[PDB]
Amino acid sequence: EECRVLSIQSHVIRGYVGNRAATFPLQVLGFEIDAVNSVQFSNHTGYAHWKGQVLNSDELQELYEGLRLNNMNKYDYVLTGYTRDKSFLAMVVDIVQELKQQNPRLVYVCDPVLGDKWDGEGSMYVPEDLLPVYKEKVVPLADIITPNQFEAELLSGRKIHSQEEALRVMDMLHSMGPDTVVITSSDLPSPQGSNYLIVLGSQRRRNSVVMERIRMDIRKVDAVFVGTGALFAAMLLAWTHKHPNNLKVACEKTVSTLHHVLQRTIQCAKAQAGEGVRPSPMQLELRMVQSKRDIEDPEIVVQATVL
Amino acid sequence: EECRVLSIQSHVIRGYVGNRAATFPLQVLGFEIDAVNSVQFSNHTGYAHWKGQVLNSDELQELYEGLRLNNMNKYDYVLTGYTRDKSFLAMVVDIVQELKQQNPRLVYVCDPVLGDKWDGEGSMYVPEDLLPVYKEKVVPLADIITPNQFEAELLSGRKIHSQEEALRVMDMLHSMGPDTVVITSSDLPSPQGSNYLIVLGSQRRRNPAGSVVMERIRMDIRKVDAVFVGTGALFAAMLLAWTHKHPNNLKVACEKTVSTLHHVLQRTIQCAKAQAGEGVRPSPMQLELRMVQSKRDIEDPEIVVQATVL
Ligand SMILES: Nc1ncnc2c1ncn2[C@@H]1O[C@H](COP(=O)(O)OP(=O)(O)OP(=O)(O)O)[C@@H](O)[C@H]1O
Ligand SMILES: Nc1ncnc2c1ncn2[C@@H]1O[C@H](COP(=O)(O)OP(=O)(O)OP(=O)(O)O)[C@@H](O)[C@H]1O
Ligand SMILES: Cc1ncc(COP(=O)(O)O)c(C=O)c1O
Ligand SMILES: Cc1ncc(CO)c(C=O)c1O
Ligand SMILES: Cc1ncc(CO)c(C=O)c1O
Ligand SMILES: [Mg+2]
Ligand SMILES: [Mg+2]
Ligand code: NA
Ligand code: NA
Repeated sequence: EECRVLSIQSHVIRGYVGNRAATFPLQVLGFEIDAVNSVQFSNHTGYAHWKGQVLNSDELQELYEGLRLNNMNKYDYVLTGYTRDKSFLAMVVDIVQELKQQNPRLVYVCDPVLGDKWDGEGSMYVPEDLLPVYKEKVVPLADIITPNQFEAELLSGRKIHSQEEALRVMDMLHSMGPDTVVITSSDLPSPQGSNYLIVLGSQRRRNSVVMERIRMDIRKVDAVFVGTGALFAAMLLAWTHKHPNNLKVACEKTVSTLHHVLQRTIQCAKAQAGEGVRPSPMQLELRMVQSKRDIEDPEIVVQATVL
Repeated sequence: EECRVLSIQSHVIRGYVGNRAATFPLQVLGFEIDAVNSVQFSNHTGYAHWKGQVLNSDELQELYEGLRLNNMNKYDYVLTGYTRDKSFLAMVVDIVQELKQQNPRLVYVCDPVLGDKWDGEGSMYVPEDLLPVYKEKVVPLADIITPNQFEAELLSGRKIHSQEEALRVMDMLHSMGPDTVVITSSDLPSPQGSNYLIVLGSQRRRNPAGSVVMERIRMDIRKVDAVFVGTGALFAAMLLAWTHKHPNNLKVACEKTVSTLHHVLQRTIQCAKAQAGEGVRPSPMQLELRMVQSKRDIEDPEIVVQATVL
């Protein structure tokens, strides 16, 4: 038929983050995705410099209005990510509500960007007054959430130390509304070694209500990447759509695609930088286009273990 | 590569025109295309309704300011299309003029959007005070322009009544600046019927030996009973791409471009008729180019139309 995705995320002229990381991948996979750029910057804030303007509530509403007037406010998925403005996010919520009112089956894939951890623990890189809005108004509306450990901790108030406390916290989120919760990265240890970050997933469905929990030990890459979480949420949406009731497979293809892309990025980043020289943010920009075939049909280089 | 392209055009949420019609295709063909969205509307202005905001001179300058501070102002191509502000257009010209100081080998592909013609009568749909800026500043800086007939007559000053006047206009356009001039559409006579639009190509280049030569082509394309939007931008985009792959063969660049456009519209029209259903003209929404569904056609266009050598 036709799968339309409304994607309200950031836009950078140069590089791949927000809608730049989310759009191409989703188009290559056959999704009619529409990109509302919550901001337009020359590049991500991971660089020394950056310039750009921002889209305010009034404008997002103005834009949604045009879609409504034309009777084009019927979607199958809504995708959202990083937001700094409290009022902006409220407006986003009002939009999703009406989009779900228009189509009762619409899926809201929310990546609750609040902050991350470095070494021991983290710090939020978003106004704190936004946390309440997420717990109360955003997550309840969301059907799929993809937070990292630190964000899953902030949304639940419960700190995570082990695979079991993580499932407990994921279980809490589920009761908040999300039928699919995926922790995209964590400090949890792996039997594979110290060079492995851990992904955990949890999906609630009926077949008769039944759960499906999966685990994944992904090898770390010696560098900091931007736009990877957005690409994760974006590809999760895609493969979950193509393989419903199979979180295992959907996650294996998602993480695998991330693998290939980063594998190619780090390589070009090394050859482009000096051997023995830490690549710069610019050299570490996801080699998105060069990864078209991996995104289309990613070679599964990772098996998720059922919990 | 990577082959870098700066595309400063319009963006819309729903549908494909401007940056939305050019980005996916070029990304699919491996081009690292950075998009500077000049405006952000809900949809194109062909729908009953449309709301949105627009980018202005300063913001475009600021966005450019960031790219420069990070030493990211080195591109292989610059792609521009429908511009609405004499102010914005001047800022674009200043930017393209610096990207060329930064990299002399840079290629500016400019679609001089001015207007078009319907049933014979042509008129503009952009501020008239834009024509001087294009003539004196934009075209001189261009390397590949893709104006339709009307814009070709406006840029040169000579109405095009036959294939002869077209070619004379192209020579004129060449003298103005760009070595590649493609008249994306014209209602010239075709030895195949009335329902055929004509495309004309002309490229100037010096070969290995060093002799400056010119290759000219002509394509007679059958008309689809419908009015689409984004096709001109898609044409300029693919031209940028195919001339890149086949630098010294304008006949192949064009054959592929026009053929890609064919497969897209062919799939778009039949998928629009089913949507509007038997009898009813397809609405502007049902006629939105079926871009993501034509991925395979963009990557490797099956050539359905061979150009005529002039
Ligand atoms: N350094 C890395 N090494 C290996 N994989 C990585 C690395 N960084 C990111 N990834 C991949 O990207 C995915 C998302 O991780 P990241 O830590 O980038 O997102 P998050 O921080 O989990 O998301 P967000 O910051 O939006 O809340 C990881 O699951 C992994 O597949
Ligand atoms: N109705 C149509 N039937 C057949 N082909 C079309 C039709 N409309 C557009 N095309 C194709 O798209 C190309 C661009 O034509 P269009 O008339 O859409 O652009 P232009 O008007 O030439 O460009 P611009 O609007 O920027 O001045 C044509 O050369 C042709 O290949
Ligand atoms: C006023 C106006 N400008 C520009 C366009 C864009 O056309 P193109 O993609 O062929 O340049 C349209 C399409 O309907 C239009 O109505
Ligand atoms: C504008 C903008 N949007 C989103 C992100 C998160 O990747 C960043 C990270 O630096 C950013 O700068
Ligand atoms: C905002 C906006 N920008 C560019 C174009 C050119 O197709 C249109 C056509 O309708 C538009 O609406
Ligand atoms: Mg992280
Ligand atoms: Mg036209
Ligand atoms: Na995440
Ligand atoms: Na044209």
